[PDB]
Amino acid sequence: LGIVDIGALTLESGAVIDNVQIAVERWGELSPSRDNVVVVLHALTGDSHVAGPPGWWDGVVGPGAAIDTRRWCAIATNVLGGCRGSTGPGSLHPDGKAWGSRFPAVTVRDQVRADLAALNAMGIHQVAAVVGGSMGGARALEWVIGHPETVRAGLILAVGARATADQIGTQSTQVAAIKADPNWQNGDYYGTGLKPDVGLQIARRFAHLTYRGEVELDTRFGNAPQDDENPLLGGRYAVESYLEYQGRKLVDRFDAGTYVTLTDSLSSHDVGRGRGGVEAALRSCEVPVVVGGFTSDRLYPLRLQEELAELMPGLNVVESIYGHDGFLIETEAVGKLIRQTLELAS
Amino acid sequence: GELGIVDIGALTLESGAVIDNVQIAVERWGELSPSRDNVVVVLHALTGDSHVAGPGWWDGVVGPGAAIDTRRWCAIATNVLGGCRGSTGPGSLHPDGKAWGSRFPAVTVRDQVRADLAALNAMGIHQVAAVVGGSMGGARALEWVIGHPETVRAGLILAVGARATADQIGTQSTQVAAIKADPNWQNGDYYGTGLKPDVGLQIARRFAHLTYRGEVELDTRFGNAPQDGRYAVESYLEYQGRKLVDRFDAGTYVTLTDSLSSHDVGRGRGGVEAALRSCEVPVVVGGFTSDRLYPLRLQEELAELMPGGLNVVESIYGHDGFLIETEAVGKLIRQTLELAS
Ligand SMILES: [Ca+2]
Ligand SMILES: [Ca+2]
Ligand SMILES: [Ca+2]
Ligand SMILES: [Ca+2]
Ligand code: NA
Ligand code: NA
Repeated sequence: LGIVDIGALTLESGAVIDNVQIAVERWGELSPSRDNVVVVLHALTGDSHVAGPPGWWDGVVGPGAAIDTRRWCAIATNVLGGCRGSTGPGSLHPDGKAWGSRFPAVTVRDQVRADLAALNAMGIHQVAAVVGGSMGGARALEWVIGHPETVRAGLILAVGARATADQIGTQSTQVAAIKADPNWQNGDYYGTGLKPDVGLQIARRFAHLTYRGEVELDTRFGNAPQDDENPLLGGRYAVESYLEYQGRKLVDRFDAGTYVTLTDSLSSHDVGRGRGGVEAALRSCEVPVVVGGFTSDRLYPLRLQEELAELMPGLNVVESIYGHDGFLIETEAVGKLIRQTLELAS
Repeated sequence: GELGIVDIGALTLESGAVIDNVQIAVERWGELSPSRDNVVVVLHALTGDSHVAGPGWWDGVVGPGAAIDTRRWCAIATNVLGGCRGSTGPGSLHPDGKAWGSRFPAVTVRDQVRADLAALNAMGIHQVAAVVGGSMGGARALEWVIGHPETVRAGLILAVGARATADQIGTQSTQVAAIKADPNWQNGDYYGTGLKPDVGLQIARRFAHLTYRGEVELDTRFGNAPQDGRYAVESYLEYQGRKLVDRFDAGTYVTLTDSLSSHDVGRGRGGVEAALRSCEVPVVVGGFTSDRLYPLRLQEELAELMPGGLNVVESIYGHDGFLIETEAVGKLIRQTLELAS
């Protein structure tokens, strides 16, 4: 885990963040010409820990993996706004306190420019490929549309061209649940000894449902009770105790302020903004791209990836029971799409 | 057009708990026939009540000339056991003078059916022509036809499944958790304290409303547009939450959401397949193509397993299609009433 200083960054809004730092992790050696970089773009609650025994995409990064680190140099940042090394709301403001409520709104476009600045500070100027799903797919899409000169190919998984009403609906309500927590303290809870654990748990429980496949959830849990508990006497259902576990697991590893900042960056995703709309922006693409979507995805439904593949100058439909999380679980299917993307960059 | 309160006395619930003096609120439209053979029971959904027709929550299908033509039929609607608009529920007074609150027992759909039947029986009604309902009302209709077939001549079951699913229990239990996390919940004993869990109930309803709508139509209506700083869809959801808080009780929301989570027509009957195959009542089953909460596969299962084809309603409105698609629902009601005649 290294930290790259990129200095002051001017955001799309005109706001400036002083002294931005971007955390970077690398697997594989950089080639003499620096022509073998594959940028792996993490999703909402991910980070730079892509691979290693555990890395959120370990199945696709390593020796002999889809991103074969004997040949490619896999680089992952922690996104701008994150909480695992990069500048975010918990980072220190110039006044010595956490940014907190003063942290500006960040867009996916800002996040791409911060990643590119980190690469440039490392002496890397063109990457072979960008790859990502979900928020990482939004980052990959904005990279190929906004900075095609810097990337030879892209894999865009499980995302749409802009945020949808249903996505903004659940995202805004997840944020509202966090802000309703008595410990949110307007986002300035850092250093107080209190954190909005309850609101973040509620947000994550609803988010987890959006990530899963409806049928698979019912196959896994049905209406089964939690073992030895009777719901009519105050007991819980199996899916209910599982959701409680998911919410608590996130609270134990993730910052509420970062969740809000990054969720907001999902809600403002729109490749068409300032470019004449989604269709005009997608038609402008000059980077070879592979697009994949998952049949059971309820958060970024397949129609969104059909649109990407139709408007960008065929869609890879992955039959999967795992919903949106298919982009993390379907190692072999995703691996084939990665290998196809890397062939386009070679 | 007056709200009547029917005393049904003591009710022993499926859990074994007993409520000493249950009251069920009732509204009626249309004259009861001399033989009492023209009763159509309308079963409301989670946040509905007995006010079906004025407007009422299903006003388009009840009235003179409507799908339930009150010139011929006597439409009767109760407020469900656990409710907050006249029937016994957590905000009702316990024998000790305080609200039931945290002492209110768990209520199942089967309990709700038995309370409705007891209210009808107290009014001298012993067999109904039809039961009709969608969503929680469809669960009530299904348990009525399976558990008490001798009391009903036909049923319309809309936008529900044979048991609660994992996704339904997931969102239901998390909506309840959001209410219970509100500082004003006070263990459910907030009645009379001057404080209510308005924020938690708003959060629950915002998430629930998304489950009731169609993904595509939400994007058609709002996209990522701003409001007039909120996004348009965000302002819409905030409005939906405030609207519910203004008219509905959090404790009842919890009690009735729990009743949805415990829905299972197979319990104590050998499982869903055995229970549905036992149906002796002609039923019409309807589902809506864009429903994200009770997806169409659940109604396919109902139709496949019940002795009785599925009526598939092409609708953009999601689960709320059962409330919005007046013409398609009306056709299904009229089919049901022909089976009862
Ligand atoms: Ca690996
Ligand atoms: Ca419970
Ligand atoms: Ca009417
Ligand atoms: Ca906002
Ligand atoms: Na700089
Ligand atoms: Na009685």
